Amino acid sequence: GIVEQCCTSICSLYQLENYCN
Amino acid sequence: FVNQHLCGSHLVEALYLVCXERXFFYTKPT
Repeated sequence: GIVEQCCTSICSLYQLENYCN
Repeated sequence: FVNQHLCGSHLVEALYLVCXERXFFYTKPT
């Protein structure tokens, strides 16, 4: 998922913003 | 922001902030 994108790559609050619900 | 690798509750502490009302859900166990 995003763990490899937020823990390894850069986690922009804009990209993770789509993780809301 | 162009560099802020975050993991554990830290990576979500950002998600928990982006939302702060909807209650996002880290898909780690996916």
